[PDB]
Amino acid sequence: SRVCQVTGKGPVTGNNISHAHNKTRRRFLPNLQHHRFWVESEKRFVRLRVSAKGMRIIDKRGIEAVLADLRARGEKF
Amino acid sequence: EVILLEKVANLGNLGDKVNIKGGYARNFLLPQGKATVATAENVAAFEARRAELEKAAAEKKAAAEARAAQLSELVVTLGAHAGDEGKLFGSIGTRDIAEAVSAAGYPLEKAEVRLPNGALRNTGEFDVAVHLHTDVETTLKLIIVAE
RNA sequence: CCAUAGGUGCAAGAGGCGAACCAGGGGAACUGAAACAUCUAAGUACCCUGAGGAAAAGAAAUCAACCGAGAUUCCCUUAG
RNA sequence: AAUGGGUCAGCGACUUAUAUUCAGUGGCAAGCUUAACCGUAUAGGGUAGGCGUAGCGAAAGCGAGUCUUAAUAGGGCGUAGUCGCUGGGUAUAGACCCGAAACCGGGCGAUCUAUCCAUGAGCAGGUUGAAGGUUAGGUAACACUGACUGGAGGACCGAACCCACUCCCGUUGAAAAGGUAGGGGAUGACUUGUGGAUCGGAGUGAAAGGCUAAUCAAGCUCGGAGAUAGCUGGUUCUC
RNA sequence: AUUAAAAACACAGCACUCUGCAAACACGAAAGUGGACGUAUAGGGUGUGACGCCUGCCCGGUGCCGGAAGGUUAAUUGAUG
RNA sequence: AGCCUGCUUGUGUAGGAUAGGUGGGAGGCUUUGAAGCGUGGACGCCAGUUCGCGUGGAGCCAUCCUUGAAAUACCACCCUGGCAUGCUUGAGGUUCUAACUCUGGUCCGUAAUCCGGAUCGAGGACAGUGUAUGGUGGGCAGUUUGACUGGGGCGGUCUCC
RNA sequence: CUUGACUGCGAGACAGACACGUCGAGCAGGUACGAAAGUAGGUCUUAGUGAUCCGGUGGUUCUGUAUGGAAGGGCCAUCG
Repeated sequence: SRVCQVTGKGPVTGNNISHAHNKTRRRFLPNLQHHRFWVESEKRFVRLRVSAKGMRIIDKRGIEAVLADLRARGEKF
Repeated sequence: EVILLEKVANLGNLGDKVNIKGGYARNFLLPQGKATVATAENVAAFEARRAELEKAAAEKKAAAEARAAQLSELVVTLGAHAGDEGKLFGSIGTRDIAEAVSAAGYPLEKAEVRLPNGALRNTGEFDVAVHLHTDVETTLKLIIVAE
């Protein structure tokens, strides 16, 4: 499903209000793209689909602080 | 943002800190080893290797001086077709030209090239754009003779 | 080339069912408005996922006025 | 000569709860009364809260008065109750009972029928006779003629077989769609056996709004749901 | 299927138009499958309906195609008062 | 397009010229203003101006010498034509590979070519996908479309004197 | 000659389901005519028009969510 492998964002719902307030449903989908990330310790690319808000957090900690607690909640990368 | 480690780019320095786009540092400089993000944790170790940084800046240009005497020799004799006719009939090459500039030139060979000027026209010395840099390139001279 | 994927051997756990209760995910229409599009009906019916013998919630970046009250949960009033 | 009723015997229609107003009869009375909850529990405690004893004004405010106003003038308004009990009303819930066509939400169904898919077999007999080929002529040659063969076809007659054009009988039928006589196709755009695929604002359709289990201008079943009905029918002992 | 077998629907034939391949198009929240293990002498859609002789004028309305000069015109910026 | 800097540019009545100017400066002594003829430059609300002075280290506009609405020669502030180059930034154009893409080829997992991973080949900052916004949209849905009426449909009429 | 096409009112009645309606002596403010009694709260009378909610503009301490102010209300006047 459309979730992230760093931040835990899922699709939410809401409305689609018009100019006479005719409510109807839509979905809010998170931006998320495939991307490859180089590590140095295992010296190999790892590919994981992350949001654009996941790209900013990887720019904060760097790769391995976010890779380790992904393993420390028990996931495949 | 990042701390520069190379001197042969068009904005690089010895130890100057530059502010660049996020996609230019994420994708290109860091996964090769030409830069490092500025930190306040290992800064006692970067100051200890400043002597090792300037000895590395006195060796990369030293190997290039023993390298330019083998590239511009132009002794490569490519065996293409169309001996004495006039019409383009020779095997030009897009994958076999990387092995020809590596058996007697530089050994690196990887051609992900954006080009509408690839194959060459009627028999004569023309130019083929080959992998020479990482954000520019110019075309290398190719000698086309009979077979 | 190293060494990860991958493959076997063992240990421990889970899977299914059950009337209501609880917290989340998704969520109508008839009908009211003596018509009907905002609104009601209603976050109700139903459909999934969890867990417990209960759950959830809880120990102040809360409320009060210059007086003060000190966690949450539940019933009665403020008050239709 | 408008409706309903074959007769009998059983059952079959103004209810409840919470708020509030008016009357009847009661308790205490410028005061009357407690709700939760405690309780040796129908007792007792519990007066928080409510209604009253004073109004006028949109409000601050002022008060047997106050508002408007330049007003002190005029004028508007103003100078024995409370908690039970039993009745008549009213509000909100299915609200006196029975009765729709429809709409929405999870499922069941292509053993009939509509197209498609894989593997099977079925079509008595009797006619017609294309292209082609052979050979004889023929021609510079190819044309072109004859003879012998030959066996094409959404070809022709006609039974199993599939279908449904006419008449009569039947209509409480033998049959919730037949029968007896006659009809059309019958080697193919054929008929059919077994097994599978497509589903409800959705399929299939040589297209008629046709078929999807005797139901189809959007099935069947269980929930929302005792849907809504200014509309019909009924509403039970005496004076 | 069970009151309508037709002059209705089909049809071979004809024209118009879209589609250069990861095709137009359809079914699918999406992955993907048909098209098609095909490649413009192909594949979708719309009308007319073997054959013979033929198919006249109107580009104002509405639609599609072509063109940008100029006018108006969306969030986004935020001068100034 | 903002920015900078030094800014050197400033030609109408008319002054010898020339006015963006406000304060110092009465002249100005760095070859004095070397002059002066004429030297090029670019120059021009043009012969108007700046800089070389050919010579040669040679007096000049005159500091009201004038006149002109403000007088020079000199030091200060800024601005302009723009000069350059920078600093940033938009919009367009070309090219490059490293992101993303491949319903391409051959190895590996594998006895499978679905799916990965490795490497070459193509495209390449486009395509595509989130989120905000314009347009088209009976493809689809919820709904509306009055009464009186010598039957209702058509017509006539709905308020006031 | 002028602005009584005035401001605060209004005992009483007529009509009338209600909401709206019509006439009005007189009192107090400040005025225009006339020498002065006096007359003037539009036109000989009866048709010339549309509630509420919205929003817009002038006056307004009456409120102004701790306090001091403001925003936003309220009342009066007037516009679609």
